[PDB]
Amino acid sequence: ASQTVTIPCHHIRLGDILILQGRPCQVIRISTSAATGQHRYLGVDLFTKQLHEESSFVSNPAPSVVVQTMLGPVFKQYRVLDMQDGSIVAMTETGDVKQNLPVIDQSSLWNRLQKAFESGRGSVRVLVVSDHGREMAVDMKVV
Repeated sequence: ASQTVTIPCHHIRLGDILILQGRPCQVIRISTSAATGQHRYLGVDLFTKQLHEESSFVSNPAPSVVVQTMLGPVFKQYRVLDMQDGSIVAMTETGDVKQNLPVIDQSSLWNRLQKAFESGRGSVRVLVVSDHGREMAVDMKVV
């Protein structure tokens, strides 16, 4: 399962990727539980596209400190060596080659990647989520 970071709930917005029920999910709705007052997150699984919901974790790490948090995935950043048929050849920081790295069909990433890739390949990075063995490019950056 994906490595994670803890995100304060005040810093979570629609479109952020959270772990919901153990699954990396794009947040599509943020609401407050009437029963508990806590934030509830409705999200779309990046891989399966199924809906998942999870409420915030309330913790009390110190006197008068009440924290509502969620987990987000730790993104990896890969270089793009080539693009072929909806997948890319990516390279990790240590030179490990991923031949068939899926690109998520989300927010026109493939077209944005293609565009950025045609006008300087070396500066194109993909942000990659790695869940339960599976990896996928879910965003891109230019260095």
